[PDB]
Amino acid sequence: MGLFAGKGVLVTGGARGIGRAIAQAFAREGALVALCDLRPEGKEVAEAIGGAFFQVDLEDERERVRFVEEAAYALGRVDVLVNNAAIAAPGSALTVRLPEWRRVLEVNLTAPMHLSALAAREMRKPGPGAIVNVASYLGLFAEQENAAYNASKGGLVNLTRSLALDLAPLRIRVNAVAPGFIATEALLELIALSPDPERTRRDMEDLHALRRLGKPEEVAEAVLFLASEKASFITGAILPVDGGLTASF
Amino acid sequence: MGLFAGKGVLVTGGARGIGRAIAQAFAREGALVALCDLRPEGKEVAEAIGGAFFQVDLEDERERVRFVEEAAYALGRVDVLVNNAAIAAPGSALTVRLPEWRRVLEVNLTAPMHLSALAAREMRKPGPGAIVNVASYLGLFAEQENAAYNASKGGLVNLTRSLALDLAPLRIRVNAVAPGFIATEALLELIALSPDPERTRRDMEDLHALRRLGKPEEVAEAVLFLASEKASFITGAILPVDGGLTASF
Amino acid sequence: MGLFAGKGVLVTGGARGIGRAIAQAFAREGALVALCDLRPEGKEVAEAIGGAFFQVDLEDERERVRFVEEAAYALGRVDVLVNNAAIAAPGSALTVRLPEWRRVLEVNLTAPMHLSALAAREMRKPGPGAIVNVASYLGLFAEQENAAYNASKGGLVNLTRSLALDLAPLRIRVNAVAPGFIATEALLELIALSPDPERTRRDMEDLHALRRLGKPEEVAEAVLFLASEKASFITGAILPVDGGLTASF
Amino acid sequence: MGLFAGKGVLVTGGARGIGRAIAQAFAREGALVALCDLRPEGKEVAEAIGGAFFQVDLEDERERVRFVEEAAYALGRVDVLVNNAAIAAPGSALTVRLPEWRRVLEVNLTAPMHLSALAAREMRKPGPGAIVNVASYLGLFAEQENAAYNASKGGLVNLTRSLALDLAPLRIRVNAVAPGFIATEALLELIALSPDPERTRRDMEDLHALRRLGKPEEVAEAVLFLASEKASFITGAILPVDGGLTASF
Repeated sequence: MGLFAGKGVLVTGGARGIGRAIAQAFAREGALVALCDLRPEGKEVAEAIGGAFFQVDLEDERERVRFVEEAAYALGRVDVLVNNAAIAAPGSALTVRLPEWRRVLEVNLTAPMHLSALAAREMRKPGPGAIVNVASYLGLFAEQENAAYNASKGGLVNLTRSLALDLAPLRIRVNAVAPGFIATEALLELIALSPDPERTRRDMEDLHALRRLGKPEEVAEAVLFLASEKASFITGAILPVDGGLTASF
Repeated sequence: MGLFAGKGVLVTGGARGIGRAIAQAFAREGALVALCDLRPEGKEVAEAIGGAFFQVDLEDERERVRFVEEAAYALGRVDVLVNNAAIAAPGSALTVRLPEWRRVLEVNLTAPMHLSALAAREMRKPGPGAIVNVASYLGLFAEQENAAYNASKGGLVNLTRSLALDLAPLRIRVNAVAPGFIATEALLELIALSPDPERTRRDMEDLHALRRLGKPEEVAEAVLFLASEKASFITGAILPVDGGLTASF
Repeated sequence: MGLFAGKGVLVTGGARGIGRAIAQAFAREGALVALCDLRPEGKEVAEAIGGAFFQVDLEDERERVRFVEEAAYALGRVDVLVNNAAIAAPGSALTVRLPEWRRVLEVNLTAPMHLSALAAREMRKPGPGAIVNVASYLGLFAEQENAAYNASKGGLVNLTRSLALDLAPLRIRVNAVAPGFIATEALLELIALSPDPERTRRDMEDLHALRRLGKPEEVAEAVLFLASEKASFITGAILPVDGGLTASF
Repeated sequence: MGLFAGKGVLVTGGARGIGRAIAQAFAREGALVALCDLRPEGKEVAEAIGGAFFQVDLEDERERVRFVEEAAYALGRVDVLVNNAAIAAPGSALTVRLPEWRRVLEVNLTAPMHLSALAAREMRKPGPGAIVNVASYLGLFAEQENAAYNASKGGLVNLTRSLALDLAPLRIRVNAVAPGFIATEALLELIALSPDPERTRRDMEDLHALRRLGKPEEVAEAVLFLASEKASFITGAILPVDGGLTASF
């Protein structure tokens, strides 16, 4: 019935973008998908693929304990966690507000650590488990006026390595993908509202060796590969999905 | 009938180890596999999988032009090249002989560049192409008494990025895998002939988060993934297949 | 006279180890050094070098605003900040407590961001400024049972790049050092309390190409260099001071 | 007297650019400088700083043995080697000619290995020694139509780590600098001969956080630092001198 047939898969930020594409990809391969999101529209994504939805605020450590226990119950097992949900807070260190900074770290860095520990305790039961963290090229490099995101993704990259060492004894592999510019609704809104939308999109495309935006589907393929038993000797790895963006200037 | 159904796939060093496992993996997914090797036993690997064999010395620029022309003829098309063949010359810069050094660079660095140029001209004809270079953790770091291999693999890593930029216009993706310790015949011979074979193997295992050697099969799975259209937005990437080796100390 | 003659230098964690060595190094080159620490013995380090001491808890955002204002007042200018102070919370993601994790992030990642913003506002006045962050090889890799430190140092590395981009317009350079194992009092306490102290120290030494522990003085030399106008075209750099530790396995 | 007072320093490509700036910097700190170059104007650089000149073609293994023996004779000791001389061959893997590629590897990768081995045998005599390799951001990344330079600099970076491990036992430290765009005569000629010279220079400047070209002098400061006893716990390091170029896109 497919590559993830009867496997329990948790996916954060599953309502839109890469998260939705990942939930869809796992369902297509016969996974029992539990997805969470702040946005209530997440309900319709889970309905559409035959999986479970949970309205969660990942900023809240109690809401995170809740999400994993209820998802494990709903699916009957946990085999894969995908930490995909992230927020940003615009500004340099000069301009960013401390409470905004602290919120971005909680969601982007603390929540993935917490959830990996919770999900790991469930993965012990059956055969092997796997965690995939969705970072960004903006974990390996910086852009202007985005300190909180750069810092949190840097942390997420080294947390991926830490979790790989610590959870190998429990037969759990942990890897990350680092996407380039992906044509999600949010990036299309940003381009659309720029002064010269076509010039903006051309400038973004030109940064990639492949001279085009990524598709959420293309990120999900990498995630499926890294969560799969085909990747049985891959742990601690940070895999760019950026059409050549980080190979040049 | 499979993921590489009717595709022409060239594989260097295909007689044993990772190369054999890669040739086998592609054939299993319905590829027309042409494999080359110095070793004449390569004949029996090609017979066994229903592919073409060519006895080639990659040190020779004429033997490399020959291999690609004959393979393209035999298969009728070229879609994927795997640069897997490599040699080493024991010694630091102090102890290595210049002709030995120059030979290692020719095979490990010049040959992959040459072969990528030859195979690329054939990939233009039909739909899209892909190249996968098999490096080593010893391209991103050094070990003692192995200067030629460290240098050539360093070159191979940055050649992978160069080829990704330069061949994107021809709809060709180029990535590398960086294996950890893989239980090939050669590594098992080395362990077996060490004074305390079990102590040697335990020390090698202990360097990896997964506390075991890799299997050639597990490297091939990464190669298939990176050569496949599932990896359609991955180019310029170096993917470790090292069970956590490069994530820790 | 000297290289930092009449310059105001802020140094966190200045009472012992690398911090003390940095405060001493700057003073030796004629700097007005303001150092903070929780430890009251910091007083004797400042007295000894002719600089200012402040007992500060960097966990507290008000105590951080206080430290920079009072230091700027005491010295009459700010030219250099060194973010050296750091804490750990032992444990994997499985075993670490959330409030401990959050505290390590506040001190190791939030405090350096905050302090860089505060010190930057003072650096505007005279000519150019510089910030140096003291990370660790444990920002670029992981060790077992140290998730909070690994994550926070990963963040510190990418924060260094973010600050370099954001503050370059204000003529402020921002770099980090990534030390190997340094023979500070804290590391000597850890060795001393291990079951076989000499076996522990030999194992640590053997991980470095130089087969010895670093000296706090040797880290301070890197910090002075990176804070100096000799480094006038170096910003965004993470400079290992690890005697070859991260060049091999 | 200065920091390199009475020390013998070998510098390749010393006639112009970074090489000249390095030879000048070492002499200023009281070094006995032997510099080589193809260009006979090298004579006037050596005269000007009170050092030795040798007309050498580094492509020739005999001319390299010659250079080290004669320099060691002229200076009476060898303490420091700087591998700075490098060539390029324009073209992708598609477009570059094999003999051109092989020449670039010989000069950029084989010559530095050879010279490091020769100089190391001289460094045994007195106390400690140091080698500094001048790479480029184009050793850690690629640009279009520059395969031979990208590959050779990739090799130079990993050769630096290899030499650091292999030569640490002989009390020899080995590091590299990776410069950004440096305003040498050659880069200024290239800008000057472009259609819109100011637009060309602005685009180059805009790639660096500091939004300006580097000065040869600023690379030389890094080289002196890394060759100096201030860097006594720095070996195997690749230090970018790129005004933040490799920290963003």
